[PDB]
Amino acid sequence: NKITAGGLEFLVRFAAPTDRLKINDLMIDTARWLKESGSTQWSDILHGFDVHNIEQRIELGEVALFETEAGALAGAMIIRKTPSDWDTDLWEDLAIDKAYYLHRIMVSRAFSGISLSKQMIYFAEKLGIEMSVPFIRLDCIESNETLNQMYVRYGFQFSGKKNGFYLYQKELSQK
Repeated sequence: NKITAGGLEFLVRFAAPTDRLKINDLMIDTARWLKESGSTQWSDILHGFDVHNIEQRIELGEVALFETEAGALAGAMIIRKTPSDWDTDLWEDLAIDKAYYLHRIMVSRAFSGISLSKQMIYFAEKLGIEMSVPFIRLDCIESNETLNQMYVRYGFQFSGKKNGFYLYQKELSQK
């Protein structure tokens, strides 16, 4: 599992193969919405949404789904449990550390503005702790002020810059 956001309860589970078509609809709808919102960042044009490899994301346990009790999909999160080729290039000699890389947060507009993303990332933190992984990592386009502010507010440490991105990591305590 349970997470709470905005005083509301959600259930978290890893995606299964039968979730594919719904995730695929969610990524299509999120891409359309980003375009229409006029908030077009070159980083979204670079990264896209992982429609082409969704089956392997599901197989590897890299998709987390956040649902209401009635079964509405409130959010989905894409991670990488090992660095992608981009993560490895971006992070340079830090790429050899074990870390999870958060690639995409998707939140339903019905559930936007309750900081559901904070709890989605917290779930990744908990997973990394369970698995003895020392860091959660992500990158952010240098020009998105509000998103950069958000990551800092959520406790990520600024760790450098490359290719027009700022790099952030959160150390995960085994204490």
